[PDB]
Amino acid sequence: MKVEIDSFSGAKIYPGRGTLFVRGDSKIFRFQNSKSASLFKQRKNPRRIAWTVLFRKHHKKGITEEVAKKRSRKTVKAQRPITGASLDLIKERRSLKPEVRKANREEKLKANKEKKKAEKAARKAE
Amino acid sequence: MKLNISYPVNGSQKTFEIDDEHRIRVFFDKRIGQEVDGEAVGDEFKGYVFKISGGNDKQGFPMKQGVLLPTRIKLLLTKNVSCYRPRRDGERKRKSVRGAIVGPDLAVLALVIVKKGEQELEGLTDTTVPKRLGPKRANNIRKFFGLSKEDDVRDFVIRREVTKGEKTYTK
RNA sequence: UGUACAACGGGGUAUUGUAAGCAGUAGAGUAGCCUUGUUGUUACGAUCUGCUGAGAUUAAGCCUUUGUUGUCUGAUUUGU
RNA sequence: AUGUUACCGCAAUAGUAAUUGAACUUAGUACGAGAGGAACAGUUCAUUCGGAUAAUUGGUUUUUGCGGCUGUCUGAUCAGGCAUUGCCGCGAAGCUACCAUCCGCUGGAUUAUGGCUGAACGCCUCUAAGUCAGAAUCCAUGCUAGAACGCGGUGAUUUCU
RNA sequence: AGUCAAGCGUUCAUAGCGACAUUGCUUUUUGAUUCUUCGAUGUCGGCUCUUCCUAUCAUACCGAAGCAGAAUUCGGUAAGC
RNA sequence: GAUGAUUCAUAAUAACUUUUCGAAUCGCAUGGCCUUGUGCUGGCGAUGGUUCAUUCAAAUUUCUGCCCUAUCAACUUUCGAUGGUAGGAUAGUGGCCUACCAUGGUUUCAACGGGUAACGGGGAAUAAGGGUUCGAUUCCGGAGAGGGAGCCUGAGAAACG
RNA sequence: UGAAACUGCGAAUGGCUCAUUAAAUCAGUUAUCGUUUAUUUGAUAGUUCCUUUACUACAUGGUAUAACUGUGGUAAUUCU
Repeated sequence: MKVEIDSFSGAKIYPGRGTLFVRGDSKIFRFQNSKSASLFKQRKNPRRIAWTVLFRKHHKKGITEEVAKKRSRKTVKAQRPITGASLDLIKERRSLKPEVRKANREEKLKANKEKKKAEKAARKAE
Repeated sequence: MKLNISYPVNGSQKTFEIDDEHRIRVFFDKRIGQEVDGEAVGDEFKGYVFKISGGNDKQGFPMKQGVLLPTRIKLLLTKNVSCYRPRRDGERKRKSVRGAIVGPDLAVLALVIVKKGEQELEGLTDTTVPKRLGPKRANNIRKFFGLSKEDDVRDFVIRREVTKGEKTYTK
C-alpha cells in the first residue's frame, strides 16, 4: 500500500477509501471524500477554501516548521601549497618577510645594474 | 544509492556505493543545504556531519537548488544558472531537471564535510591535493603572504620547476 | 439498593467551514476640518485580516463516563 | 386446550438450485499429402439466477446538522418568522445498488449406453437367473419452515393468601 | 409419426432421403355441428407473472455416418436448466 | 550665426539624476634634464570612450502609374471607421493605442467585394509604324523558412543552419 | 611558438524559393523643420576627493569564474 495525497484538501488517502479521477489530459487526481470531489467538479479554488492544507500553508497557519537559515562564519581555511611551493618553506618565507633588506639589496644591485645597462647602451649608440 | 562525499580543505573526494535501505530512509525528505547524521549512514562516519551539496537522479537530470519539491519539472533556464550553459548570448532554453528535495528517485547524492570527527577516513583526510594555480595578482600575493607595501612582489613569486631534458625551469 | 437504571453534564468520534464581539498604519473610493500630516484627524463604505480548523450540531437506532440530580412492591392470573 | 411456567432439543412432512461460456496450458500436438485443426485433467475469469451485507464507492436527506442566497416582517444590529419541506453547496446516521462487496456442498442408486460370466439354441450372444461402470436425472448430505391435536431432556413449582 | 421400398446417393434401397400406396396420433390451426351461455361469463394484442406438456433449439452422457481432424446430419435417456 | 521658413544650432540663469562620460587597458624602441635618483620628463602606435558632423545604412513619407470582373453598387464605423483636444506608447510623426467630443471619410473619374495557372520592376519573344503576349528565373526592391503566435541577445532580427 | 577556455566581434551579409500580397509590394520622384544608426572618416571631456583638513592606495584598489585537477550521474543529447 501507499498513503497518497488528495489534490484538493491535501489529506492522506488510506487504501480503498476515496475516489480517483482521470482528466482528459491524463492528469490523475485523488479525493479522500465526496466533499473534496464535489467541490473540484464545481471548479472551486483550494487557496480560497478555508479547511484545506493549501489555504493553511498559503495563509501561514501552524507555522512552527521554519525557524531561520544558517550562515557559516569563517573562510575557506586552506593555505595549501601549489605542488611547487613547499608549504613548510612557504611559512618559512612568511617569517623571512621581516628584515626585508634582501629585496632592498636586490634593488640596490638592480639600480647600479640599470645604470651600467643604460651606460653601455648609450656607448654602443655613439 | 551512492554518496559522493568531499572534503574541501584537503580538496579530496570519493564515491561510496550505499545499501542498507533503512540506514538511507534517514536521508529521505531532506532538502539541499540541510545536514543529517553521520552515524545514521555509517559508523565509520559516526559523529561526523555533512552538508547536502546536490546529486543526480535516474536519467542523469541533476538536482537544482531552490525548486523545493521532489518531482521532476521543465524550467526555462538561462545563463548564470546551474544545469544549462548557453551557446549564444540571450539563448534561453527549456530543460528538464529534478528538484531540491531528496527521495527514492535519486541515485547519487553529493555531500561535503564541514567537521572532521574523532576517527580517520581513508580517502579524504589523510590526503590533500595542491592548489593547481598560484595567485597571478600582486595584491592577492600581498595579502595571502602578508609582506608590506614595498617588498618587491616580483621576487616573492611562486616557482614551479619542470624539466624538458636536463634543463629545468620554473615557467 | 446495585462494576443497577434513567435525565442532564464531560470526553471522544463525526458534519460544516472560520461564529458573535472587539480591534486594525487593510480597504475601491467620496464628503468635511485645519497648525496640510508624512498613521494628520473625522463621517460613510461591500469586503479583508487577527483572536479562529473557530463557532454550531453531535443519537434521536454513535462510543465512553472516578461528575451532578433523581428512581426502584402498582394491577391480574396460574396447580400434577 | 393438553397440570402451570421457563430453557435446550429431536425431525415426520413439505420446499429445494445453482446455470453456462471464454481465455491460458495441453498444442499448432493428436489427425491430415497439404490446407487446416481437436479433446480429458489443471489454472484464471466471466454469463444468468439466488441468499445475505453496508467496510469502501455511488444514490437518497425533515439530522431541516453546518454554511450561503432572494423577497418580506420583527426600528437598525444580534437572532429569527413566513415563502404548502423557500432555493443552493456540503452532509453523517439509516435504507440501498451487478452502480458496491461476499458466499453458493458431496455421497449413493439409476436411465440411455458400453460391457462380464453365461445358457435356451452342445457354438455364439449384455440377459433369461446373476453382475460392473455409467447422465444437467432420482434420492440422500447440506439449506428453509417445524405437525399450532408429533415427541424428548432439564429447572422452578405459590400458605399464614 | 409409422409400414412397404421403385428410385437418388460415383458403385449400393435404408449413412442420409424416399416417389407411388397405406395405417395412425394431437387439438397449438381452420372447418363442420349448435349441447351450455342472450333477466350480459367484459371481446384482439402487448406488459407483468407463475406453472405444466415434449413433438429437445442449447447444455449432461451416449449410439450411427458416405465421421481421418475441425464442422455437420440422424437417433436414445432426458423438460433438471 | 544659419534657414525658403522653426520653440534651429548655440549661450546663460534655477533645480532635478537612484547619476551618464571624463583611460586602474595593451605592443615596440628605449631616449634626454640634472636638484646623480627606480627623481622628472619623452616617441611610434593598438583598444575603448561622452558629444557633434560625416559615411554604410534603416524606418516612415509627398506626387504618378497595376491584370480580369457590376452574374460585385454602395463601402467604412459593432469591438477605430473620419477629424479635433489631451495623454500613453514609440527611436520618432501619426487612431499607433487609450479617454472625451464632432460625425465624418471613399464612391460610375469603377470605391468596396470576388478570381488570379499574380511577387513587382529593369527587361524577353514578335513586328514597317501602332502594338500584343510573357516576365518564378543571374540585377534592384519585397516576402518567407512546415502554418501561426511570442521573445532574448544585440547598433541592426520578430531571425528559424 | 602555442591548442582549449574566458573576453571582443561577427553569425541580421551571402545563398534558396515565389506560397502570401492587386494602391499593397514596386518604379521614377520628394521630405525627415518627424527619427535610430554599430562600423568607418574629421574634430571633441585642466572643472569626478562632496565639513570637498586626515573623510580615502593613485609609482594604483576589491571579487570571482571558466579552461584545468580530480569525484562523477544518464540508454541516448553540441546533456550536466
